[PDB]
Amino acid sequence: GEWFRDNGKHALIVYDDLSKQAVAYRQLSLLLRRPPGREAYPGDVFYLHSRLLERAAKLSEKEGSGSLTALPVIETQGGDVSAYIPTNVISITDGQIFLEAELFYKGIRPAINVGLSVSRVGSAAQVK
Amino acid sequence: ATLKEVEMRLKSIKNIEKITKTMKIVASTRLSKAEKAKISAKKMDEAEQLFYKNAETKNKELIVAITSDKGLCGSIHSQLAKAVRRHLNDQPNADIVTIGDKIKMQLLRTHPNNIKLSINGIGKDAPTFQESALIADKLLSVMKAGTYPKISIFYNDPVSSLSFEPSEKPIFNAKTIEQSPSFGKFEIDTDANVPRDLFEYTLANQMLTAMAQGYAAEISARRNAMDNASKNAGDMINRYSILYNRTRQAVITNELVDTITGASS
Amino acid sequence: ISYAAYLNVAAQAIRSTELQTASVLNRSQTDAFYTQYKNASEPTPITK
Repeated sequence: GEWFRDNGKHALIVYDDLSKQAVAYRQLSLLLRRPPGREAYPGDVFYLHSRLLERAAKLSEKEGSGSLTALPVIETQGGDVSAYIPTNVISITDGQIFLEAELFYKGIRPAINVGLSVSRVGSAAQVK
Repeated sequence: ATLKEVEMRLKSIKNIEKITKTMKIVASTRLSKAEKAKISAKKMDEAEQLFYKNAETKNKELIVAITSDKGLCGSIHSQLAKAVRRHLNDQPNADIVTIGDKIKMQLLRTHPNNIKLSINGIGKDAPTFQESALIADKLLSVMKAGTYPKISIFYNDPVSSLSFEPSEKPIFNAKTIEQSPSFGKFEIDTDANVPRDLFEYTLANQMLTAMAQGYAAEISARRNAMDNASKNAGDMINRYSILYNRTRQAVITNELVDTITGASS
Repeated sequence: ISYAAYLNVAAQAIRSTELQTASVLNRSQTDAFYTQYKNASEPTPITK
């Protein structure tokens, strides 16, 4: 994706999904015998994602105004947004789209929870 | 699922349960007040109503439906509206006046054009003659009540504290009082319209009698309603507390495992 | 003024410091409001 960003074009990247990536990263670590942290993940499982998603950016003019936009996906269990890895990534990104099964079945699709959903960039990146 | 979730749900019901039970004693208390309003209006019901039996009074129709503004009282408004509806087939061209919002809501979902006046903010204190009389004053004025050949009062009749009975009773206008079979059994002074007064007084009175019984019927239903709410609310609390304790114990074990795994290396 | 209303005035003058209990006062006060209904919408709410 960065090739496009670096060379004055625009790329969107979708990481589907980072829940599963962390699980893999844990496997590596455990078998390498790196002493685990919370829920058996590596101590730096936040850094795993934080450095990844920091690479999505809008570059300056001196760098040709190219951009990489990230839509990472995260899976919760039983609506537990308060879970470990969900909490990490929420604190990384610039806003969240929150989908609810309860809304899916009331007919609301996309099942977006407006109350909980934000996009911090706000009306700076919305058509006037 | 999570202790934090189960903590709030358990504590939420723990309140609903204490709520419904506080509203079940507030009901029981208000019930001593209720019979002092029922009996004292059922006795004024023998005396007021007896004239009409002896005079043998009989008879576009005006329906007055009576319940209240407040829910949490079983099927009080549901089946009363069902009695009015059942009656409303036999004459769909009736004009409805609603005393209470809950009953207004019920009949507005089914007969919105028939409703011409709604009396509000009722269910709070016990019914008084002032409300009774001022509603009556509105019917006579705005609804032009005196001109309908038929007036009906629907209200709940409290047979006991365990169940009630949706009821009906008629209010006779001046014309009908005058022309009754045995109206000339009484030495009535033919002068200053007595049938007029007797009608407009009975219009307030039998409304109050109705409200006073409907009230009593509601308070005894709300009590029984809260009584089961508290029973279920309390039974749920047991199942959730049990769930809590599992989830508490599980949180201790799982933290202890992480810590043991971490030290293992 | 209807005959019931006429009787209220007299009954509530028969009221209007002691012997003037709680349920006595609260018989001289009504929280009720009337709202007329047509076609249903209404003719804006008013005290009784």
